[PDB]
Amino acid sequence: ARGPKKHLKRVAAPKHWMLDKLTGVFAPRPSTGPHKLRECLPLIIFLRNRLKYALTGDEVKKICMQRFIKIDGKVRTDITYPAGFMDVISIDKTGENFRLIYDTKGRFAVHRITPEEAKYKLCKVRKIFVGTKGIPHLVTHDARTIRYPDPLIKVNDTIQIDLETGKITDFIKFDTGNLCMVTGGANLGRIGVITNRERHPGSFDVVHVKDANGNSFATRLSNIFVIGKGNKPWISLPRGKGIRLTIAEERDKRLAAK
Amino acid sequence: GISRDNWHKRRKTGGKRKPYHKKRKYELGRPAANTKIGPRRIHTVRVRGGNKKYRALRLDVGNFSWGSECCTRKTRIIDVVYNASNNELVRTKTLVKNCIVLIDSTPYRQWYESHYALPLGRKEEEILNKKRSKKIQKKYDERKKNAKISSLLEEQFQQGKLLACIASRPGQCGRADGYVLEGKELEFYLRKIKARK
Amino acid sequence: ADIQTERAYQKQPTIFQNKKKLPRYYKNIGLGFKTPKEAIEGTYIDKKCPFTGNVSIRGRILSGVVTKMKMQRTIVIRRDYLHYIRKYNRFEKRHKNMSVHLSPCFRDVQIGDIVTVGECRPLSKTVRFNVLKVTKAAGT
RNA sequence: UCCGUAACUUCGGGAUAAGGAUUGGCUCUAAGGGCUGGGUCGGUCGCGGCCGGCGCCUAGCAGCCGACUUAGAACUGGUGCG
RNA sequence: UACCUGGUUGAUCCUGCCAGUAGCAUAUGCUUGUCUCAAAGAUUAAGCCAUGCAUGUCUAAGUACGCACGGCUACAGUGAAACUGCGAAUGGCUCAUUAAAUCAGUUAUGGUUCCUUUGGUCGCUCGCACUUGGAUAACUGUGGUAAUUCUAGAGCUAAUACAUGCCGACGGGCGCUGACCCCCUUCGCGGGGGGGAUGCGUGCAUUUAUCAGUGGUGACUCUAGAUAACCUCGGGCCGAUCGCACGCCCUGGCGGCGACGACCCAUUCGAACGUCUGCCCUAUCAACUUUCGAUGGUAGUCGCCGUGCCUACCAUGGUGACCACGGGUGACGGGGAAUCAGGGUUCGAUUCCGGAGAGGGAGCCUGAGAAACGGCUACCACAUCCAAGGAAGGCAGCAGGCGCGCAAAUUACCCACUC
RNA sequence: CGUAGUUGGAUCUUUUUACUUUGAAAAAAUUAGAGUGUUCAAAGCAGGCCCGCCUGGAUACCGCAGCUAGGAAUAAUGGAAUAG
Ligand SMILES: [Mg+2]
Ligand SMILES: [Mg+2]
Ligand SMILES: [Mg+2]
Ligand SMILES: [Mg+2]
Ligand SMILES: [Mg+2]
Ligand SMILES: [Mg+2]
Ligand SMILES: [Mg+2]
Ligand SMILES: [Mg+2]
Ligand SMILES: [Mg+2]
Ligand SMILES: [Mg+2]
Ligand SMILES: [Mg+2]
Ligand SMILES: [Mg+2]
Ligand SMILES: [Mg+2]
Repeated sequence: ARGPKKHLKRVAAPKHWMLDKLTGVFAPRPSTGPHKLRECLPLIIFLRNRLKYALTGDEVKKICMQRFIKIDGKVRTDITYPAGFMDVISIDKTGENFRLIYDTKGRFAVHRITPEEAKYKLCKVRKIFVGTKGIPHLVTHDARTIRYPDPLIKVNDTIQIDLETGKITDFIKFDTGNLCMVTGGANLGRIGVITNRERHPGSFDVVHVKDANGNSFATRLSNIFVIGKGNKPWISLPRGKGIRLTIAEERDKRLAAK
Repeated sequence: GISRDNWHKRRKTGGKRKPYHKKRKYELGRPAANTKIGPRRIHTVRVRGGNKKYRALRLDVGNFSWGSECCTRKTRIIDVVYNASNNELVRTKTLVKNCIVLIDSTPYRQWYESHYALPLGRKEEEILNKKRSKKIQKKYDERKKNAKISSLLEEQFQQGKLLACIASRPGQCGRADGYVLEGKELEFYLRKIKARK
Repeated sequence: ADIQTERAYQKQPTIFQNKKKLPRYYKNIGLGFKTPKEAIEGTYIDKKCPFTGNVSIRGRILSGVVTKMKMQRTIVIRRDYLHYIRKYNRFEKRHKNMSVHLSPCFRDVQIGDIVTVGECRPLSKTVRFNVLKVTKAAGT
């Protein structure tokens, strides 16, 4: 191309959006924002293909232009705003206050949280740098920036910020035994405690995570998101608590529910 | 136009490679600035990203550093005496990033005579032979201890011409900054100039 | 011990020389490669030495035997590998040459010894790697 | 001067094959040599030496001298230049 | 379904091919009641194209004095046009080019750019404002021309166009300078401790030199700090803008929310150039490359940056029977497709990803992004109007037509769905 | 005859690789395959149960190369002989 792409084909879309291949040729290419394109969830396919509030695309913008949708305490009107992990969608008219967290199969679950849980969120510390006059900064997995963070908060740690304030409330260090969620790869959505952070200089670091059944698995350090301190998750986990059943152990769960 | 691609080169083996696309715009090159000495003439080029880089076609005034006192003044360039890259850039008075230049020394004599009260390169009276109060006159006496410039560098102040060196890239930044040659780097370039004579 | 062979003055651009033994800039590279003694106490100037110059090691780290030592500060190593053919389910010996920058810190390298290289920013038309550790041959 | 040269052949030749470019003046720039001295402390008297403590040019400097030739560049002329 | 049968002899056992047999995909022949899906001018000609369409766009929120409509005193409210802004670099089509190239997996940018979006930052600088200047279009009025999305002359008039430019913060502080006062000694010389006027400088971004060693990295010549400065007139930043609701203090003085814009730092979408490994046939292609850069060194120039990218000065290298180099390809690459016991063989123009080109080449403008072709500028080829003076062109976009051929569809309706 | 190439006897507990196993990271579509009565089937990702409720949109495979941790038979290779 001579410049940046603007469309997105239907079959070339991300798998976890769960679009179908006979509705149209294209998929909603999400706008540029705080989340990556393969790691986001656009607002139109959340309101239309999950919640059934609208039936077409034009009925989504009739919701959004009436300013009924809030993201992170702020009104967003774009139908392809990239919403992502640990984000809070506040509809607030029906009073629902969603929080996007992956299920155990690796797609965004329609997950409801309590309307005082929607005051805050969690963020992974991606970068620490100082600025002019020696002022430290902090960059999250979202594109937001915090001036004057806590001196103990280092890279890959998880902070808890307040929406509508934008300041740091509390943080969790990346340590052994803390409670984390996997945000990428073949273990997308699984939850367990950190067993061992295996270091490799130059290349990627690998973290072994032990599930709450005895199962263990490993993932790169760039996909590990700490969600709890010790064994206590600081959010409300979805239905299943991040346990990946085998394909036999989810057959009988269907078979013992008929 | 002027392309700075790689695909017009032959391969490592010596095989001629065949082009697979027309020459793209991010592979452009532009003509050299060939910055001379004279009254200031600077052109700006719109470059990739919408940015601007300043290319200077004539420059007479620079910003050079004395180095061993952290004394940087804005002085005037007289001429070019040496160029390691091409001998015929000296004859046409072209200023490039490492060429050895020759500058007026009077901002460096004037600062030195004010910081040490000692004549430099002399065979008005107020800054040198001033009546100082004895607390102030005390302060100039520990500066008097370390006031000795090397013998190769006191020669330069008598002719009023320091031998200097460009450090910036004129024709990219539009300026000519650099530092004064001193020490073993001075006497290396001194005998190269004497050998060409 | 006399380095000034070129038309321009050779100096390490971080060491300020004229201050009122000259000091020697050298850095430590990562990944467990020890900076040799001759890079630390020697006097050579090289902006493409990974220890005393402007080369940062990042990316891949490879190995090969020295075959030619005839360019200035650049040798040719042959890394000799073994390619699989699925139809005949047998292997096939291929090789590949590489021009690699060799620093003066490795004093005596001979034709036929194991050289560990690490890649960096491109240094020439063909040179992308840089010698990090010289391991001699058997009986030497 | 610099390029470039076929058929054929007794492999020597064909061959200055054929074919093309360049050439002035002026101002510079490189490169190509030769003769001399590398003597550290008077240890100390027949401003010079007599035998040896006393030292490291040793990647060669420094002085003087000397032909002719090749290559490159800028300028310059009514495109003129073997 | 891991399969064979006929054919050399007078007869036999063989080697061996020819011929059957079964899919697959192109053409074609004869035939064809229903109904659900669905390829479809790739193969020859990346041949040439009549006509039409395929890219424009306005909110309460840049500029309305068009009565073009329109309600009751700068400006109601609609609003054509025009300026300004933004997009037009995506999509779509075709497969000619292209054989470590494209491409794929893998890594890097600690070797670079990045409109927008989102989040920071935006009184950190000591130095007419209750609003500054000029111009131009629409419009009106005179035209020219055979001609076109040609434009001329004259009179108006705007800004988030284009320029120009201040107050406030703002009390100073901090560095240097040092008049000067002051205290404790001293036989004295000397030595010691504060205050200090007057002058110079001061923030980010930029450019160079130097000093020291807040946070980070496997690794910095990283980030941050200190100092001396510089800062391009073809010029870095530091709001002369717009709308909602309008309150509050004593004419004045403050205040809620937005829009729009900003140098810079992140971020997002990427982009570009590198790392490693991987490609069909050919030796009736065995040596190729190199003072017309071939390999490397030093210094630069150019560039968004690393780099023989280019120049100067040097070195004589670099590649090859492990198949270089040269040639071919009925070669775009890949995901894939047909066949298939196990291995394989052949195909992949073709809806997804990546590349390329818009008749052939070449050069560019604008912009964040183009060497753009539903942008200009040439020349070659072709072709279109013409009053002969000139003017305009690019269907490998959708349809359609001609041609080429064994060979391929309607100049249909719609933005309702997808975006 | 002979250089490349290819291939190389036995031997030891009963240094670098190759190998083997595992982990990551690997675009969907297609293929394999799960669930589901498109009236069946090719398909499709839907659906199902009496104010709404319940539930799916699986898993595998993806040569080689590169990365990761176990294994140490086989196969290369390396240490002390002028002891330097
Ligand atoms: Mg096989
Ligand atoms: Mg003849
Ligand atoms: Mg018969
Ligand atoms: Mg047959
Ligand atoms: Mg396109
Ligand atoms: Mg990016
Ligand atoms: Mg062909
Ligand atoms: Mg193109
Ligand atoms: Mg055509
Ligand atoms: Mg073009
Ligand atoms: Mg067209
Ligand atoms: Mg047909
Ligand atoms: Mg054996």
